[PDB]
Amino acid sequence: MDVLYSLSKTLKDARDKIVEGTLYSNVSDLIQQFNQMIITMNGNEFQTGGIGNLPIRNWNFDFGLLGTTLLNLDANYVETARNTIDYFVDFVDNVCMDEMVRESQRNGIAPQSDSLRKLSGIKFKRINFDNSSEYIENWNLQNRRQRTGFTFHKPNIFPYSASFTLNRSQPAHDNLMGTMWLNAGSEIQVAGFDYSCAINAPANIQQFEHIVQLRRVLTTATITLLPDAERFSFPRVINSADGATTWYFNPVILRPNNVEVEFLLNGQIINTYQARFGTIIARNFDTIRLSFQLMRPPNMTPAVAALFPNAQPFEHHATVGLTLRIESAVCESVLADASKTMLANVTSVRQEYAIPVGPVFPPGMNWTDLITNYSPSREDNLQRVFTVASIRSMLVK
Amino acid sequence: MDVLYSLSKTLKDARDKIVEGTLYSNVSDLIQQFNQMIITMNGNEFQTGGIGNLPIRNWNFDFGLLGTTLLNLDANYVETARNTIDYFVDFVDNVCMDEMVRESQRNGIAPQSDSLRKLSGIKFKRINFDNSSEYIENWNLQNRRQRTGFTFHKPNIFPYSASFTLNRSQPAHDNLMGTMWLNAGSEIQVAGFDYSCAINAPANIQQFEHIVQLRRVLTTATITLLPDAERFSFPRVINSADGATTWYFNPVILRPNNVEVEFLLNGQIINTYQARFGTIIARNFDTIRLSFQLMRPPNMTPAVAALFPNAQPFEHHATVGLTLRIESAVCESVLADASKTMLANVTSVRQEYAIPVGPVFPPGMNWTDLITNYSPSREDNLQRVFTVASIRSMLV
Amino acid sequence: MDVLYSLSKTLKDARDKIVEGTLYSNVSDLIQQFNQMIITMNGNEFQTGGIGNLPIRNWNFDFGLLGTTLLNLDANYVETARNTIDYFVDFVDNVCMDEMVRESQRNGIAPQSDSLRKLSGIKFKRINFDNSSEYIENWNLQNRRQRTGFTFHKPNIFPYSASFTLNRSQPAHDNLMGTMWLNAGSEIQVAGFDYSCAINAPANIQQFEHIVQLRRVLTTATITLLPDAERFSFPRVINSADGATTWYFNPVILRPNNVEVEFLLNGQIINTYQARFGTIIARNFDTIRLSFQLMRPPNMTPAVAALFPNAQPFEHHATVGLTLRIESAVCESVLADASKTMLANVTSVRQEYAIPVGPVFPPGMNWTDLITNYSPSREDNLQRVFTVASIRSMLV
Amino acid sequence: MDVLYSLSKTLKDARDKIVEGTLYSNVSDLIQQFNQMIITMNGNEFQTGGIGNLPIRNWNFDFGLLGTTLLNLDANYVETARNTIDYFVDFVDNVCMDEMVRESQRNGIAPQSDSLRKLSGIKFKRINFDNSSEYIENWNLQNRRQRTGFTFHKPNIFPYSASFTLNRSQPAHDNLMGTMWLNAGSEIQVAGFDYSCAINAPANIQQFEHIVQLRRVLTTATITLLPDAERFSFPRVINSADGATTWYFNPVILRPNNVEVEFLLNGQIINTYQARFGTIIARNFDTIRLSFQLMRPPNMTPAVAALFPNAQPFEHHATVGLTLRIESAVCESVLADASKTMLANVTSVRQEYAIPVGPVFPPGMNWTDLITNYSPSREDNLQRVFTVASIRSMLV
Amino acid sequence: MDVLYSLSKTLKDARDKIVEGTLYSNVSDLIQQFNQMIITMNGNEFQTGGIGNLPIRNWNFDFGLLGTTLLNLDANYVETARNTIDYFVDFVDNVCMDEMVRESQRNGIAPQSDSLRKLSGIKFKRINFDNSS
Amino acid sequence: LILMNMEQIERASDKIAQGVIIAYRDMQLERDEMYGYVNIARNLDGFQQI
Ligand SMILES: [Cl-]
Ligand SMILES: [Cl-]
Ligand SMILES: [Zn+2]
Ligand SMILES: [Zn+2]
Ligand SMILES: [Zn+2]
Ligand SMILES: [Zn+2]
Ligand SMILES: [Zn+2]
Repeated sequence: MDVLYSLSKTLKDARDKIVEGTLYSNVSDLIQQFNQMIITMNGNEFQTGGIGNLPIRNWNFDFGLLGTTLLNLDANYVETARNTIDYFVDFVDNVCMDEMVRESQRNGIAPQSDSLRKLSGIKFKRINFDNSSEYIENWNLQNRRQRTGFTFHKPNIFPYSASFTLNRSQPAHDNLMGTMWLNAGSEIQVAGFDYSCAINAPANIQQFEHIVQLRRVLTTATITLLPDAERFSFPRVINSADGATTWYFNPVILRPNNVEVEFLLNGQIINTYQARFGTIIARNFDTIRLSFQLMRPPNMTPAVAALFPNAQPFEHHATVGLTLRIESAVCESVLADASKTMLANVTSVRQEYAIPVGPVFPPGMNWTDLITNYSPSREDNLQRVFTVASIRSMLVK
Repeated sequence: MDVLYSLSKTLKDARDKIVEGTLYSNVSDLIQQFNQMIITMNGNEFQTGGIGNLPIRNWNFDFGLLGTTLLNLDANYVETARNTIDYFVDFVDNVCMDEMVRESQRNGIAPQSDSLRKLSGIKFKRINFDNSSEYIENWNLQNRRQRTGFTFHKPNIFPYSASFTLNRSQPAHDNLMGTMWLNAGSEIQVAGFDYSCAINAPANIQQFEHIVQLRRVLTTATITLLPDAERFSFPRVINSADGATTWYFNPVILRPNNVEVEFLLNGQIINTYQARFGTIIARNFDTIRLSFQLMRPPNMTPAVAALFPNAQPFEHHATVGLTLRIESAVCESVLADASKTMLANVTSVRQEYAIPVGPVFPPGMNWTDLITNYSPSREDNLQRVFTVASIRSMLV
Repeated sequence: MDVLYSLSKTLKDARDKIVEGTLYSNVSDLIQQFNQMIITMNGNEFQTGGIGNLPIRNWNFDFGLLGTTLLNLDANYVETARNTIDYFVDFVDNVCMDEMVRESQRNGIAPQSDSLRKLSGIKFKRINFDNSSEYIENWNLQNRRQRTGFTFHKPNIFPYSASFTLNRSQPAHDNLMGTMWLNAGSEIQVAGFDYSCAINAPANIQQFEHIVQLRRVLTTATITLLPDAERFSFPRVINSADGATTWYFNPVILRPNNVEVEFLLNGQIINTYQARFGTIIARNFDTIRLSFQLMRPPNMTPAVAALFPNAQPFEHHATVGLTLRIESAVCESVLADASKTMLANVTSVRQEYAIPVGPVFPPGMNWTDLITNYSPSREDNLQRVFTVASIRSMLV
Repeated sequence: MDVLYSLSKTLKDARDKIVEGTLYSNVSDLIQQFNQMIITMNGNEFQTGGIGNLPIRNWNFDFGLLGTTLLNLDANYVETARNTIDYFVDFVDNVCMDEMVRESQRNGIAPQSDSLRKLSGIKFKRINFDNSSEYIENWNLQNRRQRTGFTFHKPNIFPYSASFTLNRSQPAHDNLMGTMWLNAGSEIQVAGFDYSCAINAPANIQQFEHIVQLRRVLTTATITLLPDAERFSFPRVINSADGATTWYFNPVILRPNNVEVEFLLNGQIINTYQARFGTIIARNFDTIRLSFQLMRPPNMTPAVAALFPNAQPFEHHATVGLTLRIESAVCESVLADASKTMLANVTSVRQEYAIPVGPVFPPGMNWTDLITNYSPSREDNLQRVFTVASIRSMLV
Repeated sequence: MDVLYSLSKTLKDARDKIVEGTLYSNVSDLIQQFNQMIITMNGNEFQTGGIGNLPIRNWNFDFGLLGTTLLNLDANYVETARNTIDYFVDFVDNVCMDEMVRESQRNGIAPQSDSLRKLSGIKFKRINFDNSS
Repeated sequence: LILMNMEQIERASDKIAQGVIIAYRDMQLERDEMYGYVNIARNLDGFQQI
């Protein structure tokens, strides 16, 4: 991995810095690194791709070194370097693709393609130079088992789930008390509804609770909490839990009461936020507990009093929402997020060449299935393929 | 941890091999390693801590080397070696005990005692030699980000739980349909009971399902599947879910029908066994799903037909049971089992010295609470203490 | 097999002993053996895996020797050694897997994979060194036709069989005399039942006999014998022999009378225990003959006398039991057992790569079918694959 | 004993390491030890005696030394080594058998056979080398009055006893209160029964106590506790204490109440567990006290209330069980256990050669009698024969 | 601040670039900067913490310089460098944490922690290099 | 034998010392039976080693 990353880094630096007219002093160390790469790779045969529709490519390296007698780089020098760089970049792209489409249940963090296995030999370790990208840095820290960190803008931590819970219900579904939520990506929208508006409640308070368990621990998380849940604030016809019938949801939104956001780690309260809306910080947590109350307004204007009668039928149903958005976070594990393209790249390569379903990843790289059952073996394989994808993105993209 | 294990192994080898009359060639490398250990430890002061009732102990090392110029070891050599070996063994045992009674939340895999942190310095890396035991081998492999596993005979993977689910019930508890189970250690006994014997069930079949979610993945597991649960095969008086009243269970055991045992990983079926009993192999799984059916016997002799009337009262309740015993398995993580003494050693050391309850482990190192909430921090601390306990076992 | 084991053993020693800071005297012999292995393997091409979903792997060996000049091992030495060790360990694991998934009816003891066939050449015999594991030791003894020995904790010698025999029966199944048993794994639970409680039996004694013929001879066996068979001690609705109906069994457990457990070899009584319960020793046997009796209690209290009338209907059925557990034994043949993982390893490897059913083993490596028809060809193939699996478990 | 163990270890190492093609550097120290053994034994005449049917055997040692001038061992070297190894292995096996069949009241720890007494002379102490086995380690420790330790999986600590105690009884045996237990091997099943279901008991609580005294102190024991005892959960017809009559038991299982398991050392409570079942640790104990209560359920459904009337007749009898299984433990004394074969080996050797009963051991090496009256002389003789059995099992 | 940033960036470049098998020409300038930092920091005593539950920590620097290799770095070089890099990273993290938890109504832009105030002395300006973030 | 006794043989020499600590604080001269007052260091603890 470090050797493949170093190949890609050397090639990207060569493309960026070996340009017409530049001082040789601007590239001397880069030229030495490039020639070291050429020397190490010369005389070696590689084979990439025998899986799915990925073609078998055979790679031979017999290249001359770049010169060192120039004081400024001229056109012919740059063109020869570009020819060598093009061949090397094609090779690196193919090796990355071959590694991205493979998975192992045993040693998923280890190389799977034979090209990367060959690059894992001692003779190629000479190619290794600056490992400064975030993914390769995390890779090297994880190899030594140091505290890793991946920063995610809008981390894709919640598998998609649109469901509801009925605490009070009956076959007519005209007097319902419960909660409906969407946990999708980096967002949780929850809404507690009471059809009676807590008329017969103990002091006219109806308590609602929602627990979201993260499959991985998040640290240094910026989170926006907004009082209302726009997703569950319009008329809906919702299937019953068994799907036997459908019920009606005609919400009228009241502000939530005694809002309490609890960020917990291993069932211990790390952060608590009471009646606080806007941006909050959850420093280290794996569970979110949102508790909020529907409080019947003691004083109502004639229209409001007309909304909520003393008994059934209840035509307007009192609803209190909550929206939670994780804007940014840090996780010790790789995740899909809004800003990066690692998952997109891996899925695109796997779909482009019709890679058969393997024993590790879900049947098509579906992220909901992956994050739902984010097992250690899956974590290893995902980190490996994501690091390879980031390496490839330095050159192919 | 590798240096502590190396000290322990050097001392164990010295005890085993430095014996009167033995050829020096039988111990030459051992004596070289022993002298290396003495040289590396000489001039260093160590302190084993005062946590709990464990006394503060101070350790000094100013030992001379062992001779290397005899053809056969004699009594003088063995006595001289034993004098140093006793002190070193006492020091290693105290360091192991000090490390065993400590825990951390942020970094539970790192050394916790000052002695083991001092031994992790570069200056002691010379003591390190053969790391061959299963626990130290796993420790080194895991520090290398390498796939490694602990092999358990009768792994203690199931937190103790004796519970039931009533899918059909009433306040008088006389027409009940549901499941009873005990998940304990490496054993699962489950039983589906129907009081009506599926008299009014579609096709006269009642379906029961029991899912056990293992807290860690097990691999290459040998399992005994038997078609009856003797734990739920005799009359019982059982509390209700809220404990308000007690109900009566009077099983009559029928053969379970359409027995399907699925071993699943990430929700995908890895192994499936239909109507198979005896030894089965679950190669890699984290969940067990037992589906079975109570099938009303289409033909019944008069004695049988008497037991199952068309309606209530139901005095004989039809029950079908399964028993699943995990004889052996492999786990990435550490677990208590019937063969190894790591949990017992750690618990004994913590109990003897009145170690207060820490922020990681439950009080008394109780295994049910520990395995119920097997968090990553708990796993790290538990592997650390288990490795230290195995190291201590070589000498104590 | 000896060369493959030697490769695995050398690699395990390298992983456990080539560690940073260790004295070179701790590894000198190991370094010599490792360099010999490198020299022997250099310049050779191997191919593993063309069966099932096992991928085709090509192996080329071009490695430098390890240094012999350091006093203590440092980071550079360990890194070079680790790279070579990783490649060799992967090769050994793949060779073991390739050998484990193959079988032969003719020469199943001989190597099946081409890689192991190549390793059996003279040019690799130099790699061979210490063969200390029990499985390789037994392999070598078997090659010379010396007496082999495999020690098993809870040997899996009885194929699963839950059946019954009715010596007296009628269509209504209300006056039955017979036996019902479970012979599973290492346990035999057998119960003889009489519905009349030997009211008309001569001397009010009913004799029950159960003979279990082991497929292989067991020696130095420790057996727990308990008077009662709890598995057949509760009410039970049991299918008829042809499955055309079900009968009722309402046991009341009387202690067995004149218990005689004989352990027979070639039909001759090697051991015999009369009314002995607890731990007994069977030194050499291939058959277990459990003969017991239901003796009608000559003196009964009013409740007991109420259980057993003078004639039908018989609502309570007198049952005597026997439980026999083989805790440990020694066999000249390989067997599955609770403590080892050879059967699990072979079955897992065959299931993971979807190895088609061959001409030797049952589909899925079903142990009950394997031990039911434990033929010499099956024995040879099973010993081969179990030895390869033990070799593989040293590294994987 | 250490010289005999060293002979066996040298022979085992020679069998394992002296293989064709191996580097001489892999065996140099082993070859030196082997040649030293040959020199020491050469010219000595031994006789393994004719106690019982064991044949008298005469042993003469005139063997040439193994060569030291090869780079790799070849077939000539291996054959020359193997002839001597075979003869020496036969001699060691016969010496071990001679020692295992012998005992004495006075000095049972000392050698009994003439051959082992001869090997205890100083002129054989040169043979002594690595004493790494658990049994030989403990033998050397005990010869020095040091703290010994044997790790047992399922130790056979409880002598077999299926007994009952009736704290309330009468000739009819229709209103009984008491306890019945099976203490076998590592398992204690106990069950307290009340026929009246504590209708007239104070507070409707019936207290049951079971004290089991271990004949040796167990340390670092992991124990599984389970609420119910399946062995006393089915209807039985149990003989009376005098055997004059039989009474009837028809249990209905209630959960035990206020369960207290105390592990005591010299009457001092070392460990206490209240209402905890899953898995517990007893760090150091010699007595187990199981206290458990039958509590009449204050609220009953109509069926449960039907089970338990206000007065006689009592047809359903309320029973509260308890199962206690020692999975593994540590003992300073040797014990039979489910994993080792020492007891089996000694019993087999004594049975096969018709050794007459001696003053120390009970006839047939019956383990129940042995552990019931585990005297110091019995402990010494048993440790001697078990160590010899472990030595013999290294080669046979 | 610029000196603290330069320490942190020197350590980041040391972690990223001092890797086994890399050409010594890939790190020559970085090694020179790192050795200059070692020279400037050696013999200085620093204290962090003492506010809230942030522990009081004492930092001493008595490290030797990173050496040179003819062509490529080996494993020994990387471990020897990593010991020093780990200590310096711990020190920098502690200094940053000490500075983050402090505030001042007057001169809020100026360093508030004693360690950062000491790092603003002239003697440490030598450590200052590329300020590119 | 020579390797394990090297340090002892070297430290027995009367014409070479094993090092010199430059500590710019004033340290009391040790009182040694072989010298009287002597600026002798028993070990190098507390000093950077070059
Ligand atoms: Cl956005
Ligand atoms: Cl067991
Ligand atoms: Zn509904
Ligand atoms: Zn209920
Ligand atoms: Zn066992
Ligand atoms: Zn029938
Ligand atoms: Zn009685």
